[PDB]
Amino acid sequence: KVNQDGSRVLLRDVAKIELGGENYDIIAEFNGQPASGLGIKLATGANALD
Amino acid sequence: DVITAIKAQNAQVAAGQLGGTPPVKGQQLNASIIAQTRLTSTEEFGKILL
Repeated sequence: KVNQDGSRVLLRDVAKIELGGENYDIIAEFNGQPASGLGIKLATGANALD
Repeated sequence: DVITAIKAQNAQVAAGQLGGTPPVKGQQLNASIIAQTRLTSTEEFGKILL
């Protein structure tokens, strides 16, 4: 906005402009510690070993 | 006018859970909100504010 006295109401004055993530739904930790990871899965027919 | 009513009036909205996305310390109930959802009859269809 731009209120009558002609001030400024920008996002800082209404939204807390942060920087988190898409989802806050998966929380993971390795050895009881905060961590992330990727569940690498096996393409059909390729060799698990290779 | 008729078309654009059968739209708004008969549609399917979205509305977050309660917790899920990052919540507050020590919360307890997560539930899913159920907003607008499609009519299902000539009855409810009969009744549309035109």
